[PDB]
Amino acid sequence: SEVAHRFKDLGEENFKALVLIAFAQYLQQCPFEDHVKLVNEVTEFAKTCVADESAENCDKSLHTLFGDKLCTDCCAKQEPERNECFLQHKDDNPNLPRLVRPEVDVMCTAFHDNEETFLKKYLYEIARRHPYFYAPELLFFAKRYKAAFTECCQAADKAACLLPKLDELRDEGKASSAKQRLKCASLQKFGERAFKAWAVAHLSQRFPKAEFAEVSKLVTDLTKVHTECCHGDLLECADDRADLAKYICENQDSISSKLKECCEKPLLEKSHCIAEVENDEMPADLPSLAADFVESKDVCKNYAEAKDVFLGMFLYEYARRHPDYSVVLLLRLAKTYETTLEKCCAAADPHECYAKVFDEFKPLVEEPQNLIKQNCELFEQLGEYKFQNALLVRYTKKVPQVSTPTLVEVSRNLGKVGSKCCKHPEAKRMPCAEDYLSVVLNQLCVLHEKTPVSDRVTKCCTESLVNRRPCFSALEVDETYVPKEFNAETFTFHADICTLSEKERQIKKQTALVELVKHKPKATKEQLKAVMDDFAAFVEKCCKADDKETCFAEEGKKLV
Ligand SMILES: N[C@@H](Cc1cc(I)c(Oc2cc(I)c(O)c(I)c2)c(I)c1)C(=O)O
Ligand SMILES: N[C@@H](Cc1cc(I)c(Oc2cc(I)c(O)c(I)c2)c(I)c1)C(=O)O
Ligand SMILES: N[C@@H](Cc1cc(I)c(Oc2cc(I)c(O)c(I)c2)c(I)c1)C(=O)O
Ligand SMILES: N[C@@H](Cc1cc(I)c(Oc2cc(I)c(O)c(I)c2)c(I)c1)C(=O)O
Repeated sequence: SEVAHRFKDLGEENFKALVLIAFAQYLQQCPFEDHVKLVNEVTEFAKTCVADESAENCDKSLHTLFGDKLCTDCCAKQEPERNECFLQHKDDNPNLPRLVRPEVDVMCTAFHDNEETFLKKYLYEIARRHPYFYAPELLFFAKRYKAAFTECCQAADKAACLLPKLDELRDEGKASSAKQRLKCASLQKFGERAFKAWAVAHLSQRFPKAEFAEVSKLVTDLTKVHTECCHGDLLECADDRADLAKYICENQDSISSKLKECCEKPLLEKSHCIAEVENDEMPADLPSLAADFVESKDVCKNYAEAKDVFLGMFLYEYARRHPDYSVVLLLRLAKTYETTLEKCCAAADPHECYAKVFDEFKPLVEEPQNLIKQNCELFEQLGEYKFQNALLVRYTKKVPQVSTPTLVEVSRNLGKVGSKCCKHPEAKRMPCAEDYLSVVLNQLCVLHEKTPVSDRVTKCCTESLVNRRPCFSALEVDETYVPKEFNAETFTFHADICTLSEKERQIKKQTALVELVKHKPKATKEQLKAVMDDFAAFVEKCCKADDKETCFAEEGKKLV
């Protein structure tokens, strides 16, 4: 019995949580209460199978079981065409209501009145809004979330206790989700082989001391865990993750020095820890790379004889000695190495042909460096806000067809690269920046894929996972784009507009800025400022009240 197998390994609590998430991620619109039930029904059924492994229907597969329940066009199908359906219907941008937070005390009263339905609510909302969220990590969040309510709903200043914590959690959660989406997207759109090279590059950087054989073992298990969470097999994913978590800590020595701290803590805490671990120190006298990959005579022999291993070795070797290189950069290098061998080994004298292969990397290594240098200079200069506006303008000219909410969204996060990476030494900027940009550009890709409107986005997004950043960067202003006419509907007054926070204000102002650029593509940084200002002055004036609605309306109609 598979149900019981999992129930036994994860325990009832985690099992009930994981199953809830599984349902919330498959049916994002359904009411909270409805899901809960299904869980209860399913959780009980497992218990019986735990009792009688031979009980009725305990021989079923988790997908069949869960699917059937969910069905009480997708349902009218059968396994596995039926499950592929639910996956295929996950909405990365559901039309769900805003999930704002009530009044501190209002929540607490609920956190107390009924504590289990409270957390189930948490796991429920997050899961439905992020159908790809990493189940395990979400449990970790669930705890940290409950903690806050247990240490803040009982103290002097609570809204000054809780809130600050609730902030940091939504941010970490958003980063987590964005991170897992890249992983699922990597797998689904480019295959596991693409994901494996990627993970190989990442672990070789975090574990330079580790042996290639060890890193491979980790990547294989790691590939299995993510395929599962990405494909809905949450229960098995949580199970398999814990095994790996346990494995890593046991062989901790032959892997990384930084795992020591991680291993002492509880399951969830130590898994999150490993997931966040910093690069171990890099071994000293390491044999030059050229020796085995350029100078050797067996280069072509090994390529033919075992390309997959040989190339994996190349990635592993290069990555481990270059923590100063973004993983996508290394992947390009690996790709270049292969192309060069693909041609060279057919050539007359292979040794001469692939002899200067390191030469061809130089260009590929400098490109990311200069760019990172440039925007960090620009950042020290403009600051987060003014920086995002620079990007916002830049990217709206590249892909005008893309809707405003998304352009503002993506540009904002592209702007956070600066505050999140430039406060680092050269040696640690590229991996920070370029690998962070991969996450943000993937948000664009997945959000744009639900209703494509720009071939330029689609081409860059689908052509290669590794060239995305170069692809977007290289993009010139879309000239075929026809200016969006003026539509006052965008700025229709709304009471809330005058009583906005600094964050909310900037988003309105940035929305305005995109709408402006979309309307006058050929504007100047200067003439854009002018317009933004007059408008800013207008809104500020009209907010200084009297009859607000009239000023905005009266004076607005005048501007329009
Ligand atoms: N920028 C990437 C780099 C990165 C990728 C992987 I693959 C990885 O290995 C794990 C192991 C476990 I256990 C997890 O639960 C997770 I998530 C990732 C680690 I460490 C770092 C990221 O941080 O995603
Ligand atoms: N004033 C600078 C020009 C400059 C403007 C921007 I806006 C910028 O920021 C990005 C960030 C990303 I991410 C891209 O993909 C791209 I293209 C540009 C950078 I770096 C440089 C000079 O003259 O030196
Ligand atoms: N219709 C929206 C409300 C809304 C009104 C205005 I007027 C507006 O325009 C600006 C322009 C600048 I420049 C600012 O600094 C600010 I604040 C607002 C925007 I964007 C949105 C709703 O229904 O929610
Ligand atoms: N009189 C013109 C219409 C027009 C109205 C406005 I108000 C305006 O100014 C802004 C400012 C911001 I900020 C925006 O995001 C946008 I869109 C337009 C511009 I330029 C032109 C005609 O019909 O010929």
